[PDB]
Amino acid sequence: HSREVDCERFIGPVPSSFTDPKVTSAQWKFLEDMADMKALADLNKSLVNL
Amino acid sequence: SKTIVLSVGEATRTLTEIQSTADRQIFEEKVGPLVGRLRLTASLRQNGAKTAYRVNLKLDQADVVDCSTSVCGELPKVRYTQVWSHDVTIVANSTEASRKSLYDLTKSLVATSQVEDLVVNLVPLGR
Amino acid sequence: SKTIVLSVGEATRTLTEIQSTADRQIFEEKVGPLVGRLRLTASLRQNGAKTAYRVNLKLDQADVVDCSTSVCGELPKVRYTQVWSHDVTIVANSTEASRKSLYDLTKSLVATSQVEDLVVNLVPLGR
Amino acid sequence: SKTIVLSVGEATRTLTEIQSTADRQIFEEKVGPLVGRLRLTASLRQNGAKTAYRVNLKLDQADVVDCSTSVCGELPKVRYTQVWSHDVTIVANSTEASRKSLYDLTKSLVATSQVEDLVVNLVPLGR
Amino acid sequence: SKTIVLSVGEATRTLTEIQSTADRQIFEEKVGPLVGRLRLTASLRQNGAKTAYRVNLKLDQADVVDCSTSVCGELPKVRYTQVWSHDVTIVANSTEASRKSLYDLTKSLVATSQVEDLVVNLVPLGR
Amino acid sequence: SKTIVLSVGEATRTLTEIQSTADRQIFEEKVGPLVGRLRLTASLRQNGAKTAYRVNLKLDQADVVDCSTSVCGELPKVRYTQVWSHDVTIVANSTEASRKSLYDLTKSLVATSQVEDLVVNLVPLGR
Amino acid sequence: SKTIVLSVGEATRTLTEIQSTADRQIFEEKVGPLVGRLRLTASLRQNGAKTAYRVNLKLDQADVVDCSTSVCGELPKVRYTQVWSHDVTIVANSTEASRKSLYDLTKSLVATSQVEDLVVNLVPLGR
Repeated sequence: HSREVDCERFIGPVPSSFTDPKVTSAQWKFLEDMADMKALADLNKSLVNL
Repeated sequence: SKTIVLSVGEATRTLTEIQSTADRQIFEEKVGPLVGRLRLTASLRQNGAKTAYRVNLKLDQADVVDCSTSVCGELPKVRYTQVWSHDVTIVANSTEASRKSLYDLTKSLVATSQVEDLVVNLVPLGR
Repeated sequence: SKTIVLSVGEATRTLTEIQSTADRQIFEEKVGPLVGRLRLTASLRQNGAKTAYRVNLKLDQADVVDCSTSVCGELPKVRYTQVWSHDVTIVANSTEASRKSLYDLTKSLVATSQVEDLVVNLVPLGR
Repeated sequence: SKTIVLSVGEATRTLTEIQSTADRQIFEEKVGPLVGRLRLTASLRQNGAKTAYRVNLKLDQADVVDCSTSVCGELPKVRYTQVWSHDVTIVANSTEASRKSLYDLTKSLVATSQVEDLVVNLVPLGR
Repeated sequence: SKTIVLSVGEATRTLTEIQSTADRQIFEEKVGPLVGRLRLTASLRQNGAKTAYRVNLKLDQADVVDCSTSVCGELPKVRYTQVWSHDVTIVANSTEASRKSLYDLTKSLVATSQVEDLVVNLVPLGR
Repeated sequence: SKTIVLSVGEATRTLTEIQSTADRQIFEEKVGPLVGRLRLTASLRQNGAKTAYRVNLKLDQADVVDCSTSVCGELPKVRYTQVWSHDVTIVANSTEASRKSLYDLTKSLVATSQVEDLVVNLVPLGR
Repeated sequence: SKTIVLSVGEATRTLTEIQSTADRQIFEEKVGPLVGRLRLTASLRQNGAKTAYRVNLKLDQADVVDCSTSVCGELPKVRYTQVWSHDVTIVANSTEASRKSLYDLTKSLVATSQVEDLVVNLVPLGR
């Protein structure tokens, strides 16, 4: 005998962790503060080429 | 020799004394590759006319890279080098309580979250 | 020829005489690839006006690498080379007891744990 | 200081550090007469462009003679001098297992009976 | 033409006469790529003043390599070359029994395990 | 010393090592008269710049005659001399499987009936 | 190695092989001081066009003196040197009975009392 396999079928289902993530308000505030600080820090470097 | 145990949170690192000398103490971390690892240089001396003292503490750690896992020939090569030196100028005739308070203040400033942010995000200290 | 059996602990290595000559004896280890293996050079001579003698013993071993297991074309290539030479200057009219004591002291210094640490951890000898 | 204990079989000899220096470590045996005794010179350095290293180990021992037991005047005078130097050229980026195997092979070659016969009876190594 | 069948143990190789000439017979193995394969050169002549004869037999085989399986462009390239020549100097007025005994001795020396070890492990013949 | 046993079919011949040297190994057969017997010369060397090697194997056997059985007076005198040299040029970094296949092919070509006919009947190889 | 036992009448002396080589065999007696002792040089070769052979046997023994028993400083110093060489020119195709008779005659001439008197009293041989 000689069997031919199609690897596009012999794989289990998709896990249940492929859902939308949950982000808290504290995490959002922390990330926004960090982003604002980094943005204000990047500005001070551009004026060096005055 | 002399062993120093450092707790990082989940693992314990061991530093071993290598170059035992009075004017220069060299501690080296023993984990795997000795080249490009964690090294510590300590020095103690005097100053002027036997007034105060001078203590120097430097900590270096150079990262290494290797391609023998995929590429078929590359020796472990160092990448960048980091230097973190210190300078302690404390007079002998001082105060034990003042020295303890200064050490506690330094420990608090090191353990605070502002210096960590200054190191990571490169944001100037000012919270 | 001339065979030398060396016990490493769990296996036995065999070195075979290759270049039989008075002023230069070359022993080579026979295990697999002859190129980049264990070689030993021995030499014996005199000095000055038939006073003392001179014995030289060198041991070399170069590591090899190969990529034919994964890469589809790479000949066995040597990497680094290690040289460990010696120098024996013992006069003829000496003392058998003194020579035996010196050999025992050398054997003890070789078998001690300080030289092993100096070789491995590259820590200067001083325990 | 730094003490080294060597076991000869029935007695224990003690070597003491005398000249503590990085580029030259001088150990001297303390038994009786300091002049004409057992001395050991150790040196460690680098090479080329921070590639490998170089270790040198020399062991000297000069015999002494005295006639004050019978003759009514003769200071302790040295007789012959023996020099046994070494040379270690091991690269940093090597292999711990290979270094351990090389050290074990060297220890076996030192502890074998062929080198002892070559030293004592001055017979060329070849059994 | 002229076909020669050689049994290796599990497969049979076929060599075909290519260059039919008296003073030089060239046999070439036909398997796949003709370049870098098995070739055999045979020659027969006389010597001096019609005393004895001279027979020469050489066998060459150069390995080939190719990268068209993975790399997208590399012609079959030869690597090393091996030369195994012979020399037969047998006089005409000899002895058939002596020639048969010599051929049997040569066959036994070829089929013995000592020459195989000398070829593989490169260990000098001496068991 | 070193003994080699060769089986001719009904009797066993013994060759003994006589001139033990690295660059020239001389084996002689011990049966009766030592002069005009079976001798074997083996040599092993390198080539160029440590690339490959060179092995030489020669086998000589000179027949002897004597008239002391009938004639009053005649010392054993040699008649003809046969020379069968070899030449092995195998590189170190090769292939064990390729070397084994080449040795098997050489053994088959030696044991075949074509070379025997070429030796005996002096007929050129071509069946 | 190779040991040779010689019986002098009341004690047995032991000579040990030192320098094992084909063209030069050096045997040295092991009793005490190796310098200035009993040595024996043996050599075997051929001659002309593979006609006869040449054997050389030399026996040397230099006496030593020492003053450390009374004088307070004198190393063992050699005095005179004696050389007794030989020369054997025996052809291969000879006679076993003739060789045995010649050896017996030489042994008788050595064991006779005339050569002993010639050696001791320096009186010319003629009794």
